Amino acid sequence: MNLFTPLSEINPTTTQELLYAYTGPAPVAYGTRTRAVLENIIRPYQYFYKEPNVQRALDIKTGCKEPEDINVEGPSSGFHTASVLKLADNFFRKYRPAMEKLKYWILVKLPKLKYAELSKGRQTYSFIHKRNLPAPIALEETVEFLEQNLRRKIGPTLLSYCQAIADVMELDETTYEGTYTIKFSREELWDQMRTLNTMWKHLERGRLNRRTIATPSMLIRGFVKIVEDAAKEILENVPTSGVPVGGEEKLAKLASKQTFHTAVTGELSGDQEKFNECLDPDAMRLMWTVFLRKLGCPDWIMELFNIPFMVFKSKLADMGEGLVYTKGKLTDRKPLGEMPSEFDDLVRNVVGNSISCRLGMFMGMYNLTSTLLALISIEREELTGSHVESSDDFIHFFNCKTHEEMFKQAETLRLTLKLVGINMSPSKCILISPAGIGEFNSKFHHRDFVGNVATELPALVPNGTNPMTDLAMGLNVIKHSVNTGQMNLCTGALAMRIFNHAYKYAYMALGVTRRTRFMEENAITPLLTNQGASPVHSFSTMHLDEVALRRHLGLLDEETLRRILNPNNPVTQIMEDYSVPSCFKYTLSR
Amino acid sequence: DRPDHIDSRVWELSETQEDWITQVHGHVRRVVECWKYTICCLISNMQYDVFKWPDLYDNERAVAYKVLLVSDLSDHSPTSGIYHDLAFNLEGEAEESCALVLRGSQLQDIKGFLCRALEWVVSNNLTQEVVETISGEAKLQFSVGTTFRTLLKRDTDWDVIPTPRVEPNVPRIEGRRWTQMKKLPLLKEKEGPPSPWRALLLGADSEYIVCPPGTDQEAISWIHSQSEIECIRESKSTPASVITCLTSSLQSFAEGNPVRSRIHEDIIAFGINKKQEKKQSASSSASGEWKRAEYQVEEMSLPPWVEEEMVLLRSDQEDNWIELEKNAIYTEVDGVAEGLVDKYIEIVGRTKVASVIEKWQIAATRTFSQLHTDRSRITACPIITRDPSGNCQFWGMVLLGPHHVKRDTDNAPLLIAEIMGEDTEEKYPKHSVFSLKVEEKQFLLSLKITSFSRNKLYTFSNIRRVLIQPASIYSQVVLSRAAENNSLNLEVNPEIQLYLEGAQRGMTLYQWVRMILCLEFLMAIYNNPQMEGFLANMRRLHMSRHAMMERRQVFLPFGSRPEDKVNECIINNPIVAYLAKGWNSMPNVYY
Amino acid sequence: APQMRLVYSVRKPWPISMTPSKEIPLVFNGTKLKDTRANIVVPDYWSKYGSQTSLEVVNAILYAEDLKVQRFFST
RNA sequence: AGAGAAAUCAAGG
RNA sequence: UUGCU
Repeated sequence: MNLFTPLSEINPTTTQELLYAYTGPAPVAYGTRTRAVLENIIRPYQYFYKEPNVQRALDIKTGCKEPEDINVEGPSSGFHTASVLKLADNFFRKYRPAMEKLKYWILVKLPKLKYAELSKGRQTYSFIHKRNLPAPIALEETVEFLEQNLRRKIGPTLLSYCQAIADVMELDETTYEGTYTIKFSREELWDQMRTLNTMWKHLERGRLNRRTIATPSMLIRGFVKIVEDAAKEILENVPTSGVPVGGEEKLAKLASKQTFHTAVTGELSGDQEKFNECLDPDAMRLMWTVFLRKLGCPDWIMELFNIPFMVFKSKLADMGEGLVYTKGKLTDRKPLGEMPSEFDDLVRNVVGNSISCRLGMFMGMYNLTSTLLALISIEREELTGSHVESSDDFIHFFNCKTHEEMFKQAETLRLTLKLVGINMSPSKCILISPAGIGEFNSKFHHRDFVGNVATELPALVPNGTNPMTDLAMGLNVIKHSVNTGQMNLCTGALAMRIFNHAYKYAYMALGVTRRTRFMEENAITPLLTNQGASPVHSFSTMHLDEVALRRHLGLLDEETLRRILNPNNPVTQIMEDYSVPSCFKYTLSR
Repeated sequence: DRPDHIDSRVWELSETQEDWITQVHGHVRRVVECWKYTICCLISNMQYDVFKWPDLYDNERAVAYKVLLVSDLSDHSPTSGIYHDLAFNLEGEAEESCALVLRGSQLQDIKGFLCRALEWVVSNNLTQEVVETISGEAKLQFSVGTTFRTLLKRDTDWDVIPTPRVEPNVPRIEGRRWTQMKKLPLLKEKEGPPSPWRALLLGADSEYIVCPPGTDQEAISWIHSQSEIECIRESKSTPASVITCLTSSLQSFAEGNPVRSRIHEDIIAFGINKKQEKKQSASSSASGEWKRAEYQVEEMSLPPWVEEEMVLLRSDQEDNWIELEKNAIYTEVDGVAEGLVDKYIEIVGRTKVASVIEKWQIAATRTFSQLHTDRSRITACPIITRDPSGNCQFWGMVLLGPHHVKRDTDNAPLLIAEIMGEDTEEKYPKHSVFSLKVEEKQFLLSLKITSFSRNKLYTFSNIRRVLIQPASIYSQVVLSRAAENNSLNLEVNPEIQLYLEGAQRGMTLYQWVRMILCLEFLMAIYNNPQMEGFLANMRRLHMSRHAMMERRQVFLPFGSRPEDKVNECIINNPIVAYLAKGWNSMPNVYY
Repeated sequence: APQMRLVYSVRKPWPISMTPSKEIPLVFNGTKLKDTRANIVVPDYWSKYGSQTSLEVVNAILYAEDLKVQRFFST
């Protein structure tokens, strides 16, 4: 580690990107997730009281507690209902113009949202086939389920889809009718909405232990999109959120104005422990109600926003395929209630292969809304500093007159987050008394230098579609890293060398291959990069197509250019591609 | 009063055109009307006529128009055949039909004016009011029935719309004082047997045999036909009988057959039917009661070979071993970028670690290429590189056993043969060492029985990406010197001050970059949950140290022990232990 | 992931899929080109022994892309 | 055997 | 069948 701590011409902040082992393979989770899922579920009941009392906490419906119940010395799941009303009220007067765009979004964009965007979600557990399917197929069967039971066509608007969800649960009995003709009652359909599909969070770096993420049912996914999109509208207009923009300019402005005269500054960098193991859905369901009520939204808007959180209060988390039990050298997987374990307090909450729990959250359900619950707690008279936060990651800049004033504000910041159910991680929060050093969302700050370090290295290999698309896609990825500061003048140039040399190898343009042997035998000179010719792109020409640029420099003559650009050739016939149609835009056989 | 974006001349023009006061919300409706007239003025700014106060008539096309503001452009329908209409959103955008009638001049003028009009409505909190004037009421578009309402309220103490009756107030809570980190924490050093080498390949000990130029088959045939193999050190993990597996694959590959049939020794080498044998053995000797599984990870100490691996990996070579095609140069910025990379390649190219990276690059690529199908036979994957003169360099061979992987994270049995320089029993306890004779030259051949997943092979198939991190550090040193000296010098070789063996001594930049790459390579090939957890929690301690150097003060919350988050990740990883000892060697207090 | 399969896919005997045609010979210089599905060589063969289009069509395809080239080289 | 790390692979038929 | 420094 002493090799990563220079003392001359370079500071340790510059070498923070040397503390990343992203070159090697990412960790992967193995086997059952039941222990991890149950550990996630049992934490908020352990943290609800100062002394661990899971049995009493399991009877709590709304996780509202008195101020004396909040654990100052440890994690404290649950919220204070009086604080949430006041803190959300404080968040309304401040950033009032910011929340005016939310009202415009509700009155204009919200009725115009299409439910077809639900097809771009992650893997969805089917309530029909009782197995995981991708989103677009899951949406298609869910919509047909709604149409047949409700005897009407569903409008393209997302509101119409959500209205159908509310209407179908009013039916006594529901059927699919394909062949399969499977049949649900109201309680069975209700259990499908409550069910959360837990799964391992694969390819996650920076952690010793594997966590789990949960996905919601496609029936409730329509309601979840509305509140998340509304939360995204607020976060893009409030300066205390680092989620929007994407270029991470929020920390840049704070770095520039950090210069203060004759003032005790301060920079607090830290994370939140058990961020998804302590938040209560009723906490941010009350926060949303306060926002809409004071904004003047109608009653049906209030009911629409509260439903997704009300379902989450009744969530049925799927434990998985069981806890591992060992007699000798053999292993067996058993459900929670079969034999005693460390999770015996939750046996009474087992409902089939799922388990019911009213407190706590999961990582991949409400990210943007959880950020809002953190931002409203910052809005107090005592907290006069600048705060930036993105989920369980925050930075706060103190600007006080005395050191004791900063410490009072630092503790007030810690306690005000505990009023909404958010606990600072004591071992992960560092306060630098002279402000000018801090980290936030893999952005290391030192005075005016804000170092952007990528959490994952861009893939320096061709995508795998065709040489023209792969070259354009690969260089665009390098261009993004340079633009965001994750790469610099030399690293970006080295990135092409690694990419170009790997791009040539994948298409048999390197060494002696069958493709290469043909060209030097039939006197076919390499004229394109995928053919083995010298790379024509440069550091300042990342955005230029190879075919067009080679024509300008004379690399591609007129004769070859006409052949490769023939629209009737038999070979072929950012997110999008600036690639001209040529004979090298072929499709690999399946 | 009149809004700023609304001109005074327009304000009094419409003052008497309609009974603004004798309406519902007359003030907002008046401003909306002034928007429409202002749009007409921007349309006819230089043809278009005016009837406002059909309301505008083009003379070039002899068409009458009537500007109407609509909340949603997609909700446009022909209002009337008497007069054509242009519909504009409150944000300033126009319908696709609007762009045809107008052009860039008028369209750009109308937008921006509607933007500041949208700013005015946001500022005065009238967003609902303009929409109720631009269009009709939105009525009720969502309702919750009685039965669904009852279900939603089973697990909460509030109604669908929460109305708690508590008085909004923020209570005062007694907190805990923040303490100052006066000294940097020390990391726990684990005790136990030294960690063995547990990477896929050998690393610094890797060597190669020079072969006459040719193809892979010719190189294998050259080695197989005139080599002598005899065991000098046998390990229980890798029985010496698996040498027949390698020689059979050497003979098959030399004859043009990378895939050969199973032999008897393949069962031990690749663990065929090991799943059933261990399951049968476990069930036969199973007695007692079922208990919750408790897995233990054995703690191991820092091995002595890590330091000597760093020294060997930094050693000089003869060839460059990093031959990446030079990119094009068109601008002055481009030329500087290529010069920095060219100089960086010279610094780290002629190093042992660069050659080892190439060996890992080739070995992972060849092994990965044979794991795209299901094969019940054994495939031989030679690790052969070629020097500029063309001579084949035989680093070793990887044998891929029967594989039927369904997921990319499943392990595939491998038998890896490598040429090595110096044998160390405690560094390679699971390796079997064989003495190899090739034309009066002694070589040492290692055999290990390993399983290694497809995903991990893919990541190491582009291990050349490890050069990125040391290049970034080297680039920022040169650019920092260029900025302070106001002139760029590609040949600058400054001295870097570091804490070495507990003492502060300067060291050359070129040498510092070389063994940054050596350390980064070791971290890459030993990356695991211990490595990921260690580095992630080490960054704040590294940040804390840098704060202490420049006299800044570090403060912590009540129950703050940042070293605990790092100590829990130090179990048995050698480089993690090596990185931990480097931190403890550094001073923990700054004055 | 398509990126984990490109190296294997390209090296298959017939990696590319092409519409059936007669202007591409089955064998050119001892290398079998077709059998639809063809081998990776075929794009290289077309760049030298293919049928040429009109020069006007070439400029039409490389018009939007050509503009961004002179824009870079004029500033 | 081994890979590995909180539980899996060492086919499944 | 087999050739990235």
